[PDB]
Amino acid sequence: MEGLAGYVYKAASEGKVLTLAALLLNRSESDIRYLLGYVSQQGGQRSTPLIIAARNGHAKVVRLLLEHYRVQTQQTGTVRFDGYVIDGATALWCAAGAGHFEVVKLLVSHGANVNHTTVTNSTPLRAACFDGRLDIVKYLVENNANISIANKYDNTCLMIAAYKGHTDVVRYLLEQRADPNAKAHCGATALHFAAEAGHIDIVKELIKWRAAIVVNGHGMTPLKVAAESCKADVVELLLSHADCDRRSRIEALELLGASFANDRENYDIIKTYHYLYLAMLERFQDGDNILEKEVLPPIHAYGNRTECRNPQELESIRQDRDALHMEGLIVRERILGADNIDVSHPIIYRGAVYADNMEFEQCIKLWLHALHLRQKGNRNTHKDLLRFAQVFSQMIHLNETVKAPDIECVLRCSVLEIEQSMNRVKNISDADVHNAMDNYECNLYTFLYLVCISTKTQCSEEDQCKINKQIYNLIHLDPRTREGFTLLHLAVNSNTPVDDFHTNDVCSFPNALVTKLLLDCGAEVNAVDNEGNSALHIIVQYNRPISDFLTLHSIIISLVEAGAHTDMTNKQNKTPLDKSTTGVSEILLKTQ
Amino acid sequence: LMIAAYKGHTDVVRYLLEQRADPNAKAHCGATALHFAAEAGHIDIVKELIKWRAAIVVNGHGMTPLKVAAESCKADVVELLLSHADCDRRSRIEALELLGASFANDRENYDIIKTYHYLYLAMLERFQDGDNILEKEVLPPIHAYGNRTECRNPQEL
Amino acid sequence: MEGLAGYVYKAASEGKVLTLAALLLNRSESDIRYLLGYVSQQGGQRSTPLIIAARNGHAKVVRLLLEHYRVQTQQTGTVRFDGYVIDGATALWCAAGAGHFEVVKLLVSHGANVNHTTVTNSTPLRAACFDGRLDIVKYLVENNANISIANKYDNTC
Amino acid sequence: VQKFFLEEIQLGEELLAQGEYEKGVDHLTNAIAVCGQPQQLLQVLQQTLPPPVFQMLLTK
Amino acid sequence: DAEAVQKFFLEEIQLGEELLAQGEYEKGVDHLTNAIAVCGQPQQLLQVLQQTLPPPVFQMLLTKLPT
Amino acid sequence: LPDLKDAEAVQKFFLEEIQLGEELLAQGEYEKGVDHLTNAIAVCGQPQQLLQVLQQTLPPPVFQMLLTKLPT
Repeated sequence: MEGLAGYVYKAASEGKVLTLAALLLNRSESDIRYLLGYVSQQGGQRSTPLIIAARNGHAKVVRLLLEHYRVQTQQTGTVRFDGYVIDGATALWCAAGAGHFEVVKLLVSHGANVNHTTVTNSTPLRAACFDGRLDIVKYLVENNANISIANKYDNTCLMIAAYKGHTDVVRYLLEQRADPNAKAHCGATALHFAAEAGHIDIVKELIKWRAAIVVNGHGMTPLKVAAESCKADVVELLLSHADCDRRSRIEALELLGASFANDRENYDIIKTYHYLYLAMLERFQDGDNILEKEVLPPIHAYGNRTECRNPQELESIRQDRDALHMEGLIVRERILGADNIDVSHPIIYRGAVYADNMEFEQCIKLWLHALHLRQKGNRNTHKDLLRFAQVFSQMIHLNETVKAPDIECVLRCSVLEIEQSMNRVKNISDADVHNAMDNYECNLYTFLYLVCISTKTQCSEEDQCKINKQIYNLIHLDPRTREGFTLLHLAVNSNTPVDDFHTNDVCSFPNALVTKLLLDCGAEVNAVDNEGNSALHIIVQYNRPISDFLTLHSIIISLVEAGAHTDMTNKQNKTPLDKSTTGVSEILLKTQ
Repeated sequence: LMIAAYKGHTDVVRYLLEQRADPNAKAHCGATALHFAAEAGHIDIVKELIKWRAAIVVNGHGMTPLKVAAESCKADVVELLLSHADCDRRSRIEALELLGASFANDRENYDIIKTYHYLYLAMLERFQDGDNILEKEVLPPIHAYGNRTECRNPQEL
Repeated sequence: MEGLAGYVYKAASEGKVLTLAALLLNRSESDIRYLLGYVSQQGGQRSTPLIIAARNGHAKVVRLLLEHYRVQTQQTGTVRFDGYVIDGATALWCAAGAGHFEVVKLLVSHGANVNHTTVTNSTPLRAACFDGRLDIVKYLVENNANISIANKYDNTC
Repeated sequence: VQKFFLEEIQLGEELLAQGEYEKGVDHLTNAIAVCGQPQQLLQVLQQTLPPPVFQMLLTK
Repeated sequence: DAEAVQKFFLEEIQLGEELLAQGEYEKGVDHLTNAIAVCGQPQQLLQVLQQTLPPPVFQMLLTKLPT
Repeated sequence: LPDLKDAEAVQKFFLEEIQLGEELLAQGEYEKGVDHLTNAIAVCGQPQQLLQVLQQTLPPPVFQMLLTKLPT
């Protein structure tokens, strides 16, 4: 029964209570039992029609369904909503997961699982805490739900409530005998999450409970995780608790100001200079047994000057925001290390401003440190490498030449990132294997974008020899796509997507220049795809022989010189001339 | 119809062909609703009328839309006209001749290497068949253009 | 300096953009912010170029003031000119009381203060209720400012 | 028709569920008996409305 | 003065609309409060005032109309 | 054009040239508004920074119409 199940679902999804009465009654009980039990394709999920009605809070509709035939309240089904796609829990959890108190107060008296788990062991208390709906949160603890339901990431519902600015939901769990000391899988507490967004009122409740205050699993004290944020009220609040030692309380304001100008959503140098100067005034306030910054030389990538020392020294560099942004970023470079993600974030923002301010020379130099920092952190740079080639394409339009050592350093680290990205597919098995399949593949595209713009731009001979090494590195890696393509086949195919930025103007796939650079380093010209077509077969399948024949004429002679088999066949036994569909390429194939 | 085809308003062009308006309403100047589309490389506009049976016909001067598309150095819609209706191999070879002619002799498009490769494609296809061979008509050398006698062989080109 | 502050305040009050754009042209951020920090009393009421731009209704002026210029929502201005003229006004509060939904949603997307309390601790939510503009209240509720912020007389929105 | 009666027992009181109970309860009065289970549909329709409106639907 | 008001009424008719167009809704009505109720046809002005002004602006001028 | 004065018409006569265009922006004769605008940009002291400013002060038909007449 397909349509009848959907009509039963339609009776509860749209809230038409008369259809629900006419469906459960006026017919048999066994057939409707299968209909109201679950849905198959309705909503892209497999939940009971009462459950999807609880998602919309149809409290009156779900009340009538229980009167005729009591559906099992503990029955579960998929609910794809906020918090990623979820094989959702019971309807009481789903009503709590929908933030609808009208359905929660009915199932509890009717009989429901108070502490029912989800795929990520989510209790209905956490589901209400995820929505931050206080009256539902007040009700589950009145139903005596467990206050210590920690996630698979060791995130208790109180810590889940601490993600947002729920100053009332967080304080209510504190009233319900729950101290905020349940650390996450990364050791994160409710203190750190409230300090991420500067929730001074939430921390004050946790201050009021007087339970404990400690660092997370990253070794970051709650003032430090607020220091990398842009809200000094938390560090000010912890100053009342006297947990701010004078070394940490000064570098906090040093970090607090810098993030308040080194953010896309937070860019104000006036408080940034004020916080840095007041901290350095406090840094110089110690007088005897003075404490100072661990001095860091300027990065070959980021900037050309080291950090300031005198409190008034940073006042003179306030006029040029480039100097003070760097000065505020060195002090968080030394205290957070090269592996911190939150100190790598200002690196991308700075060059993006220079991209907006046409300082493409400073944009490329400084952005190399973000790739340098993320190499230390051993994380993906697929957004970083794409942003390099986008800005590389932008300055070609402005005709600002790149630095050949700069374009080599990004290329040298990209293949190391791709080697990590290829190993990332090896490192993961079932968590995000399709994401990892799409992770290394898009990284190869960025390298293809980076190499293509490198060929277009001027490059020194000593760097160009090292530039071809990364291409020589990847052609030895031989990355095989989902369809069996390789790096050579990626440039050969004209169906290769190009980034929406000016990289369309610098990538001309099928790109002869990239392919010519690919052929000298050992391209697999006779390699076959999933359909068995060689590099000669893919290039002849192009349907535009007139638009870019210069790319075609270069690749007809040269790829044949690499060893392309004119008599090669596909998995469907297709020859290059047989699968041509282009007279110009086939005649070129006949000549070659 | 041709006014939107004169511009890049491809949404108006693809809509108006469905409004029971023929693509063959030809102006006396010679525009067959694709001649006015053959100036800015309107690959999206021409694809609509090629689908809509554009009915290729020469202008008032006698130049084909394939030639007029080659007049604006727009190789994108040249292939559309070549792939539409009759192949007409005699014009197919000269389409490469005409398009390559301007790439070394146009201010907006000064590409010397593209002139050879288009002519080489013309020279390849002119003698590709072997028998029933066609050759360029031997116009007399013109003193303005030196004393050259065209390219009847791929070796001299 | 003060005369230039009056000039930029009148330009923001009127609604022209290039006038104060040229008035701030070739200037550092110090005097630019000072001109934008003209919180001086006009008509007996404290007002600011950002505030009077939000009070105006021109979403373009405030979209330039938040993006290309450095001004902050923490500001002092009128909240109700007829009989109240109470200070401590957020630009979002001024826009909500005036009723310009485009300026309200633009300031919300910018990140303006949604839970501000004046000396009479009045929220922009109750100003939107006072104006009766449904979409402003809907946007504010979707952005989850509050619902139970009352006046000093415990006067709910 | 019995199928139309089922449609009447399913869409006759569409205004009643939408708020306009004047034209819905009156229309569902005949539609409750027109269904194959008149007593069951009338009790369910009374249960579909409030207990204060259960008597109004039943006496309609 | 009242004959000069017949031209002075046209001044707020000219000048006062920019004050509403700029965004001074209250001040524009306040500037137009001095204007209205001196012309020979207030009703003929009223039937277009229902739609010349924005719907919130006109009803606020209705409050200022007898003032 | 005011002969590209060093410091007199860079800010004084410059303001009215947009103001003539800004009125003609409010009038609706944008082609006349562009004319008064495009003389101001030519006589502006630092007009390259105003490319981002002037690309959104306009109705969308004038976004490219002023840009085409910007070198003029």
